[PDB]
Amino acid sequence: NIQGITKPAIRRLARRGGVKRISGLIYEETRGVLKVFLENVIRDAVTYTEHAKRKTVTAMDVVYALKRQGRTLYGFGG
Amino acid sequence: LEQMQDELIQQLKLQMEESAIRDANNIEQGKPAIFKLKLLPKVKDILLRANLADSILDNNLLASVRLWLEPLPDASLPAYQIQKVLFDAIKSLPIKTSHLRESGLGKVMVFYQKSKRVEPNLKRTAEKLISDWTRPIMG
Amino acid sequence: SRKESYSIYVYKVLKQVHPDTGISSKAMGIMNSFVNDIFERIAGEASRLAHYNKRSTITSREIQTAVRLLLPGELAKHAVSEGTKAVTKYTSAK
Amino acid sequence: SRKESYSIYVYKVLKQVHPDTGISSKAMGIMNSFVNDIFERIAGEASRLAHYNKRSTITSREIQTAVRLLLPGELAKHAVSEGTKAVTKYTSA
Amino acid sequence: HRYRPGTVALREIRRYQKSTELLIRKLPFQRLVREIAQDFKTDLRFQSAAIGALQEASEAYLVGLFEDTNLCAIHAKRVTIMPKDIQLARRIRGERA
Amino acid sequence: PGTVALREIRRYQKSTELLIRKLPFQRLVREIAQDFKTDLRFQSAAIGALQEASEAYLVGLFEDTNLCAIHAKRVTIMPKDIQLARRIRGER
Amino acid sequence: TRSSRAGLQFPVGRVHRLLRKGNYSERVGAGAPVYLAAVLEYLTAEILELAGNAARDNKKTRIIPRHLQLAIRNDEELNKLLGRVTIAQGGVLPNIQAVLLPK
Amino acid sequence: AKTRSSRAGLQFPVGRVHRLLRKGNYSERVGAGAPVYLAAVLEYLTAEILELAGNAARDNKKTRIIPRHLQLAIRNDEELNKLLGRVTIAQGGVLPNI
DNA sequence: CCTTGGCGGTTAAAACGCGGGGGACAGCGCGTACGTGCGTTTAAGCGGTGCTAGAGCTGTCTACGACCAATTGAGCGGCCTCGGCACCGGGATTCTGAT
DNA sequence: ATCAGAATCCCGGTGCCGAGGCCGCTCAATTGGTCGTAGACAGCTCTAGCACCGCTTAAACGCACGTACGCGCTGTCCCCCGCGTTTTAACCGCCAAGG
Repeated sequence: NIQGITKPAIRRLARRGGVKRISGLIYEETRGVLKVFLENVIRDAVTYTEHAKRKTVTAMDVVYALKRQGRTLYGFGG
Repeated sequence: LEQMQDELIQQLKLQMEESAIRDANNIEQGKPAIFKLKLLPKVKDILLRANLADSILDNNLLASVRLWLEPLPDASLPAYQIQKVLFDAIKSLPIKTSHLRESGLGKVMVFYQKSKRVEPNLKRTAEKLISDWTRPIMG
Repeated sequence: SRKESYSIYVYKVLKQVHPDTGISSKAMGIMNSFVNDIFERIAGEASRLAHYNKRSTITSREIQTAVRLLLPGELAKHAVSEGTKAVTKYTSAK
Repeated sequence: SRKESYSIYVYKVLKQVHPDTGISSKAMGIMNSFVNDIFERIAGEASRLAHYNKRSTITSREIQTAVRLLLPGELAKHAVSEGTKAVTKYTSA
Repeated sequence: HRYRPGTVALREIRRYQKSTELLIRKLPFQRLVREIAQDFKTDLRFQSAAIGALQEASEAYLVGLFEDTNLCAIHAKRVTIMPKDIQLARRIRGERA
Repeated sequence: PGTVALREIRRYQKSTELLIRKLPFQRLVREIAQDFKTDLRFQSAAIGALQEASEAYLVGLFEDTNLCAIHAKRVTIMPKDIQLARRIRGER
Repeated sequence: TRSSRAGLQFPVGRVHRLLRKGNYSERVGAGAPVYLAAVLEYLTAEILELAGNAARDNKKTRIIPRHLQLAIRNDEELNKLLGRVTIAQGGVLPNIQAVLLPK
Repeated sequence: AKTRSSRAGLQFPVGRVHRLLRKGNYSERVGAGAPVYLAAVLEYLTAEILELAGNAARDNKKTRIIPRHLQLAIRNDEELNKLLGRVTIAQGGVLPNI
């Protein structure tokens, strides 16, 4: 499911970031970085969900997990 | 999607509690309990929907289910339709030990099992459900 | 579920500053989250200051110095001006 | 004035770990700062969880999940095991 | 005809710094999230808003990282971003040791 | 050229003692503090903590600057490397 | 109401209750919630002023998250204040580096 | 076993931690095993750090632990340095790294 | 005759091969800016003594905030309708690269 | 420089669905009064922080000298961009062979 992040999507993200030329290994590097980020955030969110005993991870679990990292997000009930 | 289901289930919980209070007052006022019967179709339709079980467990609607199943102070049992529908819903949902702890439905289940005015089929179903719920605790 | 928010107050403030301008619901959500965040920051700083100074009370002095600690120079100055103005106007009457 | 510090406890732990080693005064200051800092972190996170879940009591579950959030994998596992062992034996005794 | 390489690149840069819509397809991201989550606890749900928030945060993070990477690449007097640029940016941020 | 510099690097990495002179640093701190409130007093441990924090901060900044300079295939650190480091750190 | 007495639009009772139920101090003085409400009202007024300006600049009569993001990242003091927050559907500022521009 | 530390087999003070948790304005109520659990965790972590600090002081042929050895122990342990990555140690120096 | 399991459709980025240009990278050369060494001035540092502002502590005394209790209106939920804006095709610019 | 022609902004008419406004009510903020103490205030102690002065000497510094490294310039090429062709897998309709 990590191959669902296609090369055009990474190209689009780099173009919105202002990148003009892209190497060929950037895609795998970005997939690794994204996997690490998502692993940490989802681990925190599932920890919160386990404390809550809920059958879903809620948006509140994600918002508190991002506040835990310092990535405060507005517009999801915070 | 699912925040909305939780809100709707909470609204259903409030409606169920209000209907139970109204029916209890009406019985105390010399009138039959009709509000529970009126709300029964919507509760049945909501409970029969399987994908909403997770949201039901996240809102602990089993507390209101037990409140409806709790016999009124006049020592009068609830309507047989309500008991049958609630038993079917309880069978239809994956109740775990945490949900029972949140709701405390085991006490009412034991009361139903011990009681004799309860239908014998409901008695057998209560015994089966109590055994199934004791299964995970002992292994 | 009667849950509270700041939407009506944000709308009143908007119509006080910009009469002919509306706001989307997603931006109202973002503004509510922003208000809650800033409240939490200020209250945490005030609590830490009170515990440093061995006091059981959160007064306006703690709020003022937390504002000074948190906001940048001109912004903090204007905010302190506003807060002092409001406190004196509220205290002068009753 | 009787100032409170964790110095004697660090001596006890050190002798338990390294009987033939000593600690300087500055290293004890650092250790005291570390202990106070960790206590502050854990208590603040426990309070945050309690408020998140509309609770007015700090039980060992909140502390356990705070340790789960703060510590990394192996550290979290060992510290959770140690804490559960100690709580179990304190309850039993 | 044919454009100079980098003209469509700048057109795309202008187009994507204007819009705000999510640049990842929803189902692949949901499948990735569920695949990752399945390694911590089986039978988890996520709310759709939890996936939306995760996608917003992940794209914002990746765009900031790509901006730092672009800064590093321009610092090295180049135009093509490279994995060593990413590693240097993540090291300077304090993310990789 | 480049051997006594490495020897000094090794020497100074083996040690912990503060590198900025203590009294010039005290005077600098007082001069900076003279803007926020006139005629302030300072504890000695306050100045010591300030010097430790300042030197730790500067060493980290020089680490990042060295990383950038090596990235540029150089060995000399230049002010634009400092600027890039402070930009990426998020410093204003 | 206590908002009227202070000439305010934000609630004083709500803020006092949130400070009371937030486990912040044993007791809360009466001048803290008024001051804090005034600060919050000032900051939201500034934010909404710049966001309305940004929305008129785009010729829109309703504020969306994009205008909030532009107002925040375009104001130095606010952007320093909200330095770590990400705004959903806020986008990024248009910024093309000097060396990437064509020749 | 009078002291609560003894009843839990600990060296840190359960009573002081209880007092600080109560007289600290964290929550309306406090459990009975939260102080025990936290004291156990704190004692474990201090032992973890002191082991590596003793190792580093023994690798330098020194009997006393100084801030240098604490710095070495923290910056050499992957998990501790990740825990303490935003912490400055006074007189800790740097790690030899060329 | 029918149920049964099967093969061929359509379809929207994405996967892929390709030309070829321009950019990354390597090599070279040189000039200066920085390292290295040396003799010289400076003030940090070390030590001493002096003076005292102000910090830490204590005891008193009251106004302020916590707490109950009664009360009513603001803020909530429901629900309604209009217009701000999204979308599309046409009209009209205006840049791109080619000449 | 000039140009056609790809991209773009622009205009306007059409739909809609969400923002805004409005009624009903209930719960929380507001009024009223009562108590207890947290903290303001004053007064007292005495540590330590500032202040200066003398003496020492290692560190800083000014300077000289040289070279190595940074920066500009040339060349090579190869691997990204821009593009068209092929692919694919979610879910669908029509189909053939055995009971």
